[PDB]
Amino acid sequence: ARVTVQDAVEKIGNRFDLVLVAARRARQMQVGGKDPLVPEENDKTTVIALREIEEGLINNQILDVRERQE
Amino acid sequence: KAAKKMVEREEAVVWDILDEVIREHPVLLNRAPTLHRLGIQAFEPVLIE
Amino acid sequence: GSVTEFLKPRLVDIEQVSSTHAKVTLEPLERGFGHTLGNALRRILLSSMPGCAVTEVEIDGVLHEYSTKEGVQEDILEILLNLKGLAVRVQGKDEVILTLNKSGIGPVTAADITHDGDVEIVKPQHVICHLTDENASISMRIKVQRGRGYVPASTRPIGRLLVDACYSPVERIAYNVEAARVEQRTDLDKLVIEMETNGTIDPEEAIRRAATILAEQLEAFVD
Amino acid sequence: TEFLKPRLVDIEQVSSTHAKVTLEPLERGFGHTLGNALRRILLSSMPGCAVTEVEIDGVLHEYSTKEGVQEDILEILLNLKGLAVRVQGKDEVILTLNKSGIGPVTAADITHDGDVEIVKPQHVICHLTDENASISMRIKVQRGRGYVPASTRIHSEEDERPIGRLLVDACYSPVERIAYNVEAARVEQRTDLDKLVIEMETNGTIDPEEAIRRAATILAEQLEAFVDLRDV
Amino acid sequence: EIKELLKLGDLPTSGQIRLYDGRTGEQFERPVTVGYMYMLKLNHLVDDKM
Amino acid sequence: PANGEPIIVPSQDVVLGLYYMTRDCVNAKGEGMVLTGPKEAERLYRSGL
Amino acid sequence: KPLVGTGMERAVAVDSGVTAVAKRGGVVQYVDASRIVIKVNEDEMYPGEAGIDIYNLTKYTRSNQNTCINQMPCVSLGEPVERGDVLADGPSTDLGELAL
Repeated sequence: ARVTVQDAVEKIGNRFDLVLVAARRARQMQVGGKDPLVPEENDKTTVIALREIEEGLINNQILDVRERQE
Repeated sequence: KAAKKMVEREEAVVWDILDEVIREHPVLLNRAPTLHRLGIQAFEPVLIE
Repeated sequence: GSVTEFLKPRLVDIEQVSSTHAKVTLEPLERGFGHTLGNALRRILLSSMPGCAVTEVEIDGVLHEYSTKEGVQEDILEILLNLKGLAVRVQGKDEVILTLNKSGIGPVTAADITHDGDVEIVKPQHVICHLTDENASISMRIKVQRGRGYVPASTRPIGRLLVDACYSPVERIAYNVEAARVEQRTDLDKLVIEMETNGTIDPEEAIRRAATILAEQLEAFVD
Repeated sequence: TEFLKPRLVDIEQVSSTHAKVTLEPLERGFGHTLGNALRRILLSSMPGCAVTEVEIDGVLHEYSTKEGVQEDILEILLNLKGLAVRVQGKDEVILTLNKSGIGPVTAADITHDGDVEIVKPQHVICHLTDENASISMRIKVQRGRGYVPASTRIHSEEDERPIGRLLVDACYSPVERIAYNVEAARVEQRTDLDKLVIEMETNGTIDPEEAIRRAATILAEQLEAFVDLRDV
Repeated sequence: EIKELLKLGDLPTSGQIRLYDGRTGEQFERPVTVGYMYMLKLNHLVDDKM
Repeated sequence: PANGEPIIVPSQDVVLGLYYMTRDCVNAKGEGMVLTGPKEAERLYRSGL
Repeated sequence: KPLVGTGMERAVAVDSGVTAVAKRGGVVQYVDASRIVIKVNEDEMYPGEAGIDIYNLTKYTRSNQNTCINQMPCVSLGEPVERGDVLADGPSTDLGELAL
């Protein structure tokens, strides 16, 4: 359950890198290759990804780092 | 085809599936004269009879 | 189905906010019964619930309602106000007079009340009035009585000053009827009671007492 | 420390369909609590016995007419929808209304049955306007609750193969209007006690005592959930 | 004349009676208007649109 | 988007409710007593005192 | 009914074709939800024919807006009726008064 994304835009600026980063993270989570980090609590991949971004465990830099590790 | 027939007959199991889908899936409400950008806003649906 | 069986709350989940709050949601209930239950229980809790509270006071140095006490920067109205919010519970004893003979510097906490066996203060750290670093002293006698609801002073020699006693343990009842769902039926109502208490009794026990009172009232009629 | 318990004192019946009770010893305020709760319960949930189905001899649907009657089949079904009847031993029964000859066809003309009883026989269903004309219909009454519309009743079709069967909208709700009053009862050794006076207008099926007992029973039984919340 | 016809019965002359809230069970403050208004049913039905 | 003012202004019925509810009558029931906070005020209001 | 009309509702119903109206006064001889038979008064009848007026009502036929126009009788058996009086209330009419 989520309401707003104000903390998300505070964490990731431009409110557009937020959408793209959340989209890519949700895409990895959705196709059955990867697994989530924040404990899922009945939400969907989109809101879970936004939860991750808002809490501060993922961004474009961290996403690219985890990608280049693989 | 079986899924299509089950939905068409509107079985009682489909409702739980729909309530699972609706949970986090915004829908864009939009009035006819959308003069300005606040005439298309995305809400979260709540099933109503 | 027959015309005798009605939907009953099969999922109820109380959530208490860490001291005395409680959000009780009991759903599903048949159409339009949430309002009935909420109204009856809220009115019982807010109008008729046995309890005890401070009714009147007698101050040795103060006799007129609007008076100034030498040393306590807070006014008499403030003292009666703080006493109004004091939360107390009493055993089988119905009436008891406490005294608060205190002198010093720090705040006049409720814990300074003379100890008794039949009287228990759920908030000893409650503030009654402040004091200054002076020989000024505070000496008063409060009267605690057992009642049923709320009775302001306007409803009702010494001379003593009166206080609006609040015997009802509850402090805020606001139910909400939210639309619920069960199978294809979706007009069912779901009750969301919200309660706060003064600490004498937990909200769940308050709801139990309210239900007991109402059911006892609906005893002769039921078959 | 405890409140007096209310007990019925009179069932004063100004008319057959109009009644007044008097839950009496009521204590402080409850008057309004019990009055509102009982009014809401009575208007919502009561066992009614309104007509459900009708099968007319030579009618294929509820939008045509029948020769010899000055009312459409739709008007006949509307009139029957308000029929007030009381069934005792069964939750669903079938009646049989046969008539031949000019004049009104009152509910009195329904075939008599041992358990069923028509509350107001004057109730007019249709009017024959031809000497060599007759009406022969089978009424299917059943006991339900609330208000179930005809379209939603037919969901699985319950094997409704016959086309001569017409479904009317069920209206299982004997009470038509309920209003409560609160007045200071003059008991001797007490300051002021409230007395509740519930005035109800049924359609004749339910006796007032039974209705009030039913409402009190439902409110008390449903309140058992709160008597022990028991955490989750 | 409306006042005269209202008073011919026993309804209040002002035209506003005191309504009790259906759910709460407690009186509405400031007595409220009630009367028999003639209402149509325009043919912009919902199931023609949805 | 056009001006820095909100667009969620309570419009026509909520506003009347608040206006009627945030007002003063020179002499109404129970004028001039002292309360122990908003909770006491609500409790007094519901009971009609 | 219009419980508060404007006194100008009978004309709308009568003058528009739907409401139907007795062409000649007389006494009702047979009323059925499909047809009405009126026995014209001897004074209103021509010498040649022995006229009885048969009004065939319309029962649930579709109108151009898909609403259902339906004419029911509003005169009981054996009731007098005069010239230009309402016999069969049309759609959205009540005893000859427009009821929208």
